Amino acid sequence: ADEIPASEMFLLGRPMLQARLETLQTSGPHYELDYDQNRAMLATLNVGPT
Amino acid sequence: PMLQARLETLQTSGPHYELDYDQNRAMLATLNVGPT
Amino acid sequence: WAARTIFMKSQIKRQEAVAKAIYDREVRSVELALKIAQQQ
Repeated sequence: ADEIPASEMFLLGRPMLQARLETLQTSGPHYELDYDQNRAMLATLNVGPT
Repeated sequence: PMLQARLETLQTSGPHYELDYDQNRAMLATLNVGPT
Repeated sequence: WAARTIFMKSQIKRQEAVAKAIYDREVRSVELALKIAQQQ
């Protein structure tokens, strides 16, 4: 229904996995919230202290 | 066919690693770069 | 009080920046997926 491990990933279908490949290829690596918070923190540190 | 494709994908895909493995590999890389 | 309001202003600006980055990334991915799906 959602995910059966990499041991089984052919069960879904060929158009299925093909669109899967193209969306992974066209979408960047998945990042978490901590990455965005750290990026904002780096930005406000790079703005310099008044 | 189900279990046969299962066998072939296990054979052709390496052992499953967790996130800790990748973090440790990155840590080893930045330790191997040496201290400036 | 002045220090506190400055701190909250900075926090709010940071949150807007994070949300803008996420929204831009999502919209770029969505448009590019549209083009790809249109191709197939």
